[PDB]
Amino acid sequence: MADKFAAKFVSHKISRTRWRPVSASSLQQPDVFATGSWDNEENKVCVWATSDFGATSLDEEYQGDPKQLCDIKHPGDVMDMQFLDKERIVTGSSTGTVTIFRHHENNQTLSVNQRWEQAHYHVGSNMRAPCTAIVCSSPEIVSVGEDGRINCFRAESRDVLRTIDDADSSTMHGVTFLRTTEILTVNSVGQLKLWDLRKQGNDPTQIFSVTGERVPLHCVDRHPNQQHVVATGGQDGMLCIWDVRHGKMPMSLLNAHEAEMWEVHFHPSNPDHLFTCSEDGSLWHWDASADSEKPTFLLGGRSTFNISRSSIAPPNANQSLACAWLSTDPTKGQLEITNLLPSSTLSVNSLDVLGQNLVCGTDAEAIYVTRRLFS
Amino acid sequence: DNLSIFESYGTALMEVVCRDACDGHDIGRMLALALLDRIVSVDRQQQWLLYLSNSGYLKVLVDSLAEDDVVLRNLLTPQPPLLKALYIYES
Amino acid sequence: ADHKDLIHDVSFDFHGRRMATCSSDQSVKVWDKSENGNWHCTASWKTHSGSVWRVTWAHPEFGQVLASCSFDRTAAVWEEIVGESNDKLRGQSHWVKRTTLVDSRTSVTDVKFAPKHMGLMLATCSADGVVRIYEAPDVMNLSQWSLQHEISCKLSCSCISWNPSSSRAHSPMIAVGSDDSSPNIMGKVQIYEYNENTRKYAKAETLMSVSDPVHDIAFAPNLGRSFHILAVATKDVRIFTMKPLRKELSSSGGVTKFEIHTVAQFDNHNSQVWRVSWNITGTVLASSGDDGTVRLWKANYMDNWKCIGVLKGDGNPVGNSYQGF
Amino acid sequence: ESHEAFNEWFKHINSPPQKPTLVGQASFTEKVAHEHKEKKYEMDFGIWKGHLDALTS
Amino acid sequence: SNEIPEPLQLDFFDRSQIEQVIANCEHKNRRGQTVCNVKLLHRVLVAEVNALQGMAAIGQRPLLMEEINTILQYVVERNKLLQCLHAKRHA
Amino acid sequence: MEELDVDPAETPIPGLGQQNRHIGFSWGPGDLLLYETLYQKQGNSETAARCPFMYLVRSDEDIYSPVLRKLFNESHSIFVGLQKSAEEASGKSRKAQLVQVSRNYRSVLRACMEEMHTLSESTRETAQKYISQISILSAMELSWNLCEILFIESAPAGPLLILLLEWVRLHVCEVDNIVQDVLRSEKPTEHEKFWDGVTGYVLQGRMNEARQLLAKEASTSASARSMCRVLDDLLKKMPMLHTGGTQTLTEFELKWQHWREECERHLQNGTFSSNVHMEAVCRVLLGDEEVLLEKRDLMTTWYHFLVSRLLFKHPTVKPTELHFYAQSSLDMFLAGDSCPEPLDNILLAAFEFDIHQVIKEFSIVSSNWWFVAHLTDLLDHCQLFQAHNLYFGANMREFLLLDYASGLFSHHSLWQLGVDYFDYCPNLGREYLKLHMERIPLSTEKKALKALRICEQRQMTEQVRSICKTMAMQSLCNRRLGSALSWSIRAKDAAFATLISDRFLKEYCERGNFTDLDLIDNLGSAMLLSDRLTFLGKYREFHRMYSQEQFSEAASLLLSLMTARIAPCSFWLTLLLDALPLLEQKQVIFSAEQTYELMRCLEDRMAAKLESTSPDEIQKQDSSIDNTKVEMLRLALARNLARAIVTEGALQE
Repeated sequence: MADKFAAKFVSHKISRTRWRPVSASSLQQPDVFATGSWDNEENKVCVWATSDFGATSLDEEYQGDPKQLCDIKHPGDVMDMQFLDKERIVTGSSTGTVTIFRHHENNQTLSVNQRWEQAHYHVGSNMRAPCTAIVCSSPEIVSVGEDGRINCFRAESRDVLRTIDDADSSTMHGVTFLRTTEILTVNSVGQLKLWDLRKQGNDPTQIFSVTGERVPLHCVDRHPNQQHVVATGGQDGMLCIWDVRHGKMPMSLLNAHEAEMWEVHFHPSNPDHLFTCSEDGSLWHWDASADSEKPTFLLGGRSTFNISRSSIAPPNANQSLACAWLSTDPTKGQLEITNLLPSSTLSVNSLDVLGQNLVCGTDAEAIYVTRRLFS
Repeated sequence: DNLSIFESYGTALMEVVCRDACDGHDIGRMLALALLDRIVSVDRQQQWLLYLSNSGYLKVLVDSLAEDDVVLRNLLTPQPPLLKALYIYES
Repeated sequence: ADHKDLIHDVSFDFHGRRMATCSSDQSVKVWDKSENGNWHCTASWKTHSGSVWRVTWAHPEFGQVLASCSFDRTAAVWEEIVGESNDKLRGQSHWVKRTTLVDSRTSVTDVKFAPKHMGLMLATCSADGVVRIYEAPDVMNLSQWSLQHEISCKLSCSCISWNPSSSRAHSPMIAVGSDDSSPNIMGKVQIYEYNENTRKYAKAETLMSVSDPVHDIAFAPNLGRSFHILAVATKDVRIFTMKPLRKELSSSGGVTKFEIHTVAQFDNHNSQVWRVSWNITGTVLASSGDDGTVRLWKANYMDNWKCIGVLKGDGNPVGNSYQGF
Repeated sequence: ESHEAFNEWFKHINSPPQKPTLVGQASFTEKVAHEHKEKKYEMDFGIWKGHLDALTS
Repeated sequence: SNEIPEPLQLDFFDRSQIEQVIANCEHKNRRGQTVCNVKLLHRVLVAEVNALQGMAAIGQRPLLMEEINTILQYVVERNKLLQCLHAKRHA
Repeated sequence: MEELDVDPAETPIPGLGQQNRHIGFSWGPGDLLLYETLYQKQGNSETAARCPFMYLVRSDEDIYSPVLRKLFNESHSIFVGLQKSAEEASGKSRKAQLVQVSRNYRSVLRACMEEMHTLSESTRETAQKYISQISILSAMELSWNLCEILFIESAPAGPLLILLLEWVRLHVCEVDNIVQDVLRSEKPTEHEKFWDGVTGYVLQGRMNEARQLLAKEASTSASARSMCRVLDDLLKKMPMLHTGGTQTLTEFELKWQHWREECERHLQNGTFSSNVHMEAVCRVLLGDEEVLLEKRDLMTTWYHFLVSRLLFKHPTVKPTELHFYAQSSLDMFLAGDSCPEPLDNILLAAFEFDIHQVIKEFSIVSSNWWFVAHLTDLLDHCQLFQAHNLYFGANMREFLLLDYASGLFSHHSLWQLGVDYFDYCPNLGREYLKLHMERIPLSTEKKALKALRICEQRQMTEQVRSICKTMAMQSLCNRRLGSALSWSIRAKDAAFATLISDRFLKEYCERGNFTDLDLIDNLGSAMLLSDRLTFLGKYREFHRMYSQEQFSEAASLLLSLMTARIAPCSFWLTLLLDALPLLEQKQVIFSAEQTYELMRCLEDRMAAKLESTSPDEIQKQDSSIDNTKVEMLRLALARNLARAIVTEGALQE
């Protein structure tokens, strides 16, 4: 509000809030973001700007309270979106209305480019299929639904050329990446399904689970660089972090945080800092996204962490671990618990970190903006 | 007082002296071995020797004995080395 | 026709994205590699009134500028101009001739580009031993140039070699090689250095040992540091290693003290080699000539070159193997 | 507690106020830098005034 | 206190390039260490920052001059520390 | 192919062979390609879809496998871990870490062999190739374990035979195959191969199940109870490496002598005779050659023959005679119906030692650079004298890492290990990475960000600027002005910045686009690199200040703009025109000297503008309108200076 970190009461559902690369990946500091207005009266994408401390690139004044720089309107709904380009933003809907908007950097405004009223088409037109998670990469944008419905769009043309509508069990919420011909989907119980680019008929291809602890998986995200790196956060913690994309059943088991994790975000600039939110009002910051071998920032959690340089050994006889294969002990480290906020907020929905600023939308219709001080 | 200070220090200086004596050269190794001999002579509780035997230094002592045997073979062979080897073997 | 007459020049992109083909069909064909796999015909159009001879791309610090050479005593410059390429849409590639390079009365043998640093040093060699270097006076327009350098050597021209400068107190030199289908002229390779004290090119080295016609010279760039490798395709297989000795404190680009000796001599063509390949730093060498014979050599953990493939192209084929590996 | 609060308030009021950090003959980039410095100085001055009011109370 | 003399130490660019420049600027002179001449080191730094550019270079000359002046003050202080260390070694 | 002569193109049929093809070469991103060029004879080339005669030249195609790349990644990860841990001191800890990493390597190799066996069982046609690859991997693991137990430990007599027997029983499955073949029969105890399996188990060393099978045979056959009892009583004298204080060979020799004496006494008494099976067992255990050559179905190869000889002939052997015994074993094995083999010769060389020559033979025969790199790393960890030259240059590990990096970059995916493998080399690795990351394409956003993060972790600047310029020109070709400007201000370049500035200039000249609040939202160095963004910001500030009413600040900003001189003539005209709204007013205190200097600066600026437009003339199409605007501006300025003089005269009252 007027002291310490920024706290605003926008009084609206904080669905999908993501920082745009307009003020990022440049000399300017990140401060401009976008928010979808899902579960409201009118699903509108609003571009806002926060107020950070100091002034390194003509930042906002006061002590906080973000302000809406612009807003766009569309008859479709708002689910989520993945920043494929700085000026292109593709948002899906649960009623089959894909909105591709054109953001002008030289104008700081939004223009309605494409509104696919007949999206998810491949053998005709006028098709309505709900969507749950839409993620983009080079050169395909993949959207998943609830009953296993998959939709694929190209980045070089404005058309849909792949719509697979099968009959799957349970419910799938989220989608990660692997390569140009593999898709890994998580279930709401603890199952992992591996599908190919050319799959016909019912019956999933490969289904795997984790022995021991099986909690409902919730949020799942992919690494912006290596696609085979997956960060998952569910109920009591059950992610299968792996630096590859082979093997049958996942040999990794990282069980921590009994509270339900609703979203786990990555650092877009330097993909080596993960930020995880808790349902009891907690924000954990993990370092070294598995592949990055560096000294860990404090332990915490049932994980193997990473190894660094070792020197100064006694003239006796030491050891250097061993080799074992089991589906119970962890294999890849990732969780680095950092005590930041034990219990301050009654509920927390989503969070997003960029450069040195973290936005956090809570379930009580509020937003918090905090400038990081650690590393 | 010296023994009490050594016991209060613990195994840090002991391990340092052991490393300097094992992974040494000639004069330094001989001086460290003489210091160990003197501290063993002035010892009274044998806990230092017990710790040396429990820390697994038996293989290192065997290697030191093998090095001493190699030095003795080199001395028995013609053309002996420096005169410091005699004092090293004496210590 | 459709690549059925006399093949002229085929070229590939250093990034593995585009390829260009030209022949006696009075037109060139530019193909693009698909993002999912394989390639297909992307575009095909007329670049010159006569038979297009050579075609070379530009440095990755500019774009995909096509320098189409032909026997019409001219040289066309083309750029893939897009149309409605907005958002997730790619416009139609409209081939528009921006400018042209013409100042001689003979055909062009080779053409290459230059990095940033100063601008765009465009080189054009004629069929009589005369090369010309043009500079772009502006950066917001590619329809103008000024002839800044002219080098007239002996005999005719063939290929040119440069040096990507990146270090200190180093200037990109120019290596020229004369040829006339007659191994009777003493000295065929020359090297000119851009002396900065006069801001002009000056003589540096002249290989008086080689007397055979030089059809092309493959240079191994090393960022202007360490050593250099020069592969010459005369009558046999010749590869030399140029090692820097010392630099004087008086000449800022005049006379140089370089040593060049034979480090890889291999005779197997027994004819006239016309072209030689170039890989990373000299690993796989494919030599071809005007006799229907291709010789392949590989460099293992030593420094020699063993014969690993003798492809025929003048007689009759005996089999079909190793066509895609 | 009173002596601790008095020492805190005394050091707070002895700490001199910040300066806008600007000089003469400024270009456009220098003007932008001076504006950023003035903004950060205003933020620091507001924070210091709040802290001083709290300590004084 | 110990007076450790450092030849060149930079902290405005990447640490990899800083270490590369430090390793490149290593040669004997007249003081006795691996330091260079007060003007020759600045000339070498100017040549190094000039040979690694692109096309745009405006507003960098005053910053380079300030960096050169700071490096000159640093090497002057390090030469004073070197004289102090030499006097201490003589004592 | 790779040593002989390649075959020409087309089929050897007359129709397609009447015209030969002079295949030409082409280069690109390091992957050489072959194109169909015609010479002398004619050709049949076309220009349509795909490539003619499926010309897809690519090397190292057999290494591309889903499990192979995963195993290589795991091996290189544990290799990086070993190099990170190698900074410790020397002693027994280094040998323990070496044994641990060797066990981990053998475990991951066994896992790879199991995965290859599963793939072979899944496939059908490639079963022979998969079995060949499995045998090659097994031979590699055998050589690795032999090198680890021979060169690293270098133990003399005593535990060497036990370690060799353990390695043999761990890497040999022929005894298990014989046991399975015996169990396949309806009567395993009455089978003729049961005694062979028992002798094989005794040779391997597992005495528990051997004695169990002997007791079972004694309980089954009625004429073998006392025989098996005597055999079990004799086998109890086997020496299982006694430790009576230290490693002593006297106890081993005494136990072997007692065992031999007991066997001879039993054979002379008769309790170990009068039975064909046990007689043949004793004749084999005594230590012969022709009997083992006949029963070669039990043993494996030359190493199995050598360990059998060393177990059934001597108590223990010394390293001075181990090579002689291995050579004699290989000799008589080749004499007894066999043929030479490259892997057999490599194993013989490894037994004959000389690490330099064995790694030379390895590099000559096998092309696996990772194996030689691991061997050199183990030899360096063992604190041994190694060669500092690659028999031509210097440092073999750097050359091996460069070869592996080239082989990995030959692929189209996974280029993360090459970064650390080049960072490990503080010599040619820097330039190699700088040449490879600039030669690989940087078009797609995924690999663009990958290379950006790689060069950022490497802490470079030239590569960053090159990637930024490449993505900026890509955005310019795709019509992304904002992205191009962001990339330009990231690379600190001004070419694309001035290009976008001229684009904005022509857009304003065409339609008049000036609503650009990006500079007011965020700033930096773009306003210093260019002039269009600075002009837009100054115009917005002037508009806001005129809306908030401040004639003093208006005059100050006008003087600042006139002294700075921004934008060309098309906007200099508007900058000079922007003065009438500040001149028609009559209120607000105005100073006489201030008005005088303001009008002087305005007249000097208009004179400079007229001189810079053209020598003593004007251009464009706005001539009479410009003259009328100048006249009305001069009239307004005269009125304003008159009002200022009036105010100055009235203030001093």
